[PDB]
Amino acid sequence: QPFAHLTINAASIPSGSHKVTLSSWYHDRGWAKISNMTLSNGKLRVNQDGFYYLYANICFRHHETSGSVPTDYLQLMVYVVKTSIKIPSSHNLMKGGSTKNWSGNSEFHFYSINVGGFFKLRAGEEISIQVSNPSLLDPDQDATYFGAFKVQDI
Amino acid sequence: QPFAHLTINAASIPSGSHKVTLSSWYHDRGWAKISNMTLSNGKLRVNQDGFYYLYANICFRHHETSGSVPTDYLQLMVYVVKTSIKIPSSHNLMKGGSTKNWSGNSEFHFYSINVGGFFKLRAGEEISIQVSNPSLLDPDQDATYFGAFKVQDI
Amino acid sequence: QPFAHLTINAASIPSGSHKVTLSSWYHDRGWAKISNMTLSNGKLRVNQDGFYYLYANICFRHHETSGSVPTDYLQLMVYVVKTSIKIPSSHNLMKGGSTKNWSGNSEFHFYSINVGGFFKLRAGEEISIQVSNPSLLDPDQDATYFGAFKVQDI
Amino acid sequence: YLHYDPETGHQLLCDKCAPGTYLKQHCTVRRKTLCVPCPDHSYTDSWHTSDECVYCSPVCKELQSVKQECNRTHNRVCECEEGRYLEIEFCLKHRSCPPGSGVVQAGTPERNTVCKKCPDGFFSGETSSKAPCIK
Amino acid sequence: YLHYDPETGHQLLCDKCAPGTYLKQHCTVRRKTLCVPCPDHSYTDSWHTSDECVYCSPVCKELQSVKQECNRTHNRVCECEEGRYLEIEFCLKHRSCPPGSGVVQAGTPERNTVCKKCPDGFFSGETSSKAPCIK
Ligand SMILES: [Cl-]
Ligand SMILES: [Cl-]
Ligand SMILES: [Cl-]
Ligand SMILES: [Cl-]
Ligand SMILES: [Cl-]
Ligand SMILES: [Cl-]
Repeated sequence: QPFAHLTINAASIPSGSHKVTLSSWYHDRGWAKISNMTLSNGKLRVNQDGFYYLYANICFRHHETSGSVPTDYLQLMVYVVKTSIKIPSSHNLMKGGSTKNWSGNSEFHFYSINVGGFFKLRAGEEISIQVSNPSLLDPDQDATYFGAFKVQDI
Repeated sequence: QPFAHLTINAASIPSGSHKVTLSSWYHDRGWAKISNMTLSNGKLRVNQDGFYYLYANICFRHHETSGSVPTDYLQLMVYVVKTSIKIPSSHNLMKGGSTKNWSGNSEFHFYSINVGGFFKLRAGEEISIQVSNPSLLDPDQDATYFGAFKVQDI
Repeated sequence: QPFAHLTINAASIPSGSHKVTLSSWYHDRGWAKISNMTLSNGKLRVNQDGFYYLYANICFRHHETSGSVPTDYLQLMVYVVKTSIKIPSSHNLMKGGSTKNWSGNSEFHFYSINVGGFFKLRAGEEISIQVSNPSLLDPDQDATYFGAFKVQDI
Repeated sequence: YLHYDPETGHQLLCDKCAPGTYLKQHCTVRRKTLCVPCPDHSYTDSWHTSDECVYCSPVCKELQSVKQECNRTHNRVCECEEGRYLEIEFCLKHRSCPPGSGVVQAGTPERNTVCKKCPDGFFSGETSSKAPCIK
Repeated sequence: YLHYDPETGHQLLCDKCAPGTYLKQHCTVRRKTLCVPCPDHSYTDSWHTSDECVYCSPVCKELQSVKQECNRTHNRVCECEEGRYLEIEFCLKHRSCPPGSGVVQAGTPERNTVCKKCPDGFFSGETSSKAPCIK
């Protein structure tokens, strides 16, 4: 059956603050793997109908530079998006995260988000990950990844 | 095989602080769906024996009103409860969350919890979600949901 | 098919701060269960090849004693480790958690981590959980557990 | 002495399992319902049909004591210290009425203290969770 | 009046479903494409082939209003209060230019205010998100 476990591609990670689509993942190294699904710049395309279980783990991290601001109210969020094929439409399957105050009092900061769901997918539909503050992403394969594996037929 | 993905029903959400059973979910709209399981006021009833994987995503959010208290120590918790059928008994399958200080310094606050498990269920047993501070729940279908899908027979 | 749901064994929980391997779990009481897998001092050994879904829920908790320090910057982390058999090697499959300031201002503190993944396992490979500040672990079966269940063949 | 009924060759009634035991084998035309004492760290507190005992849980929290230990007939019973009550996950202290308010109902280890403003002629003006309104 | 094409006994073209409806049954050699109005709390905003309508979402946030309610032809449209814009999950206030800076571009409910230093001869020296540089 079809599956996928895509780990973040460090080399390609935007340096912004607002929402962005993570458009670069590994699919054939370390734990990264893909079967009967296709990947193209962050978009995981479904080839075979079925009920899939979808999951995503995202880790944020940062180091406060000497002489940091008294406060830094961040929104660390993840969104798992599905793009329909039979009709142009993008919608959030799942979303998670939290607000954080990563001021300068604490030198280091870490935080990870985990979302998981059971959804009905069709061939042609694409799955993509969206996050805020992508510049704070942890590049490790055990830290930032998302996957999917078919469980039942439709 | 049997499955379920139940999204929070905004219309019906208690306005309290202590633990409460979320007794209203959607089962036939958006991502909400149910097969070979029955739902009744927040209680997901099992119809077919088997080992099910259970999951739940809960999102809390709040806005601090002009002139807010200096501190607001909250307990944001989720409990996935099972009620036995062959003997009257309710017990926690899983539990998650954290303490939070949602004072007035930060205008907005967000936080989500995710729990997942693999459990042996029998026909007649009911699953229900319990949470603290239900008034702070995010009503979005991609935010507050819980589901289940059979994986193996007994 | 093979599965496992191992709950923390309260009796045996190290009292340290740095990373440690949780070497004691229940496998035949409450929700704890195991099938076609073997357990030995925290190491879940795989007996049958296949693609397994792995998950882990960890809860930390603490009470501030009268007259507590002004700050206590903790690292609450979980690591799901795999140990290869055909070659001596240990590597992180997944990792999660966050930094926390559990000072004395708030009397009580709680926080839970959840990680989930889809991995290819071979007979002989062992899975183990590693965490920081194990002395802060919540001993409840609905709080601190990790499991695995086979989904597909290789 | 309580009865339910399974079936295979012919439906029939038979005894439920008493507290302290679990059902291991249904009653046959030849044998009575087989009931076996609950294994360690489990219990049953009523006449039932379950083939498995209920696990003793949860563990007692930080500021809690074991009122009643786990038995084959009853679950573990945990109670919070004096001056505290169980709120979600923690034993929090009972509310403290601000200046101008006096407690009217004490605080049970399962419920918080109820405060209320004093009637005319009273002026407590004290931050105490253990004192009513004074004349 | 737009056309696609399925096949069973012989491939053929047929009409797509109009907005406000979803495809329930493909066009047969005998029948035209069967299209049924979207159920409550759903919509469609173009000619399509999907056999299911798009769910109206998300719910409006705390400091948002419903500009356009949900219709069978269009999705719900939420807008933030005056002086705010949607940033990820919350309607944050527009940036406030520090002493020596004056806003140059206003703040749309979907975009934050753009600030910029004043040219020679200007000294704003004000913490305002609603005032330019003064001469
Ligand atoms: Cl790769
Ligand atoms: Cl990619
Ligand atoms: Cl519904
Ligand atoms: Cl319901
Ligand atoms: Cl055991
Ligand atoms: Cl062990």
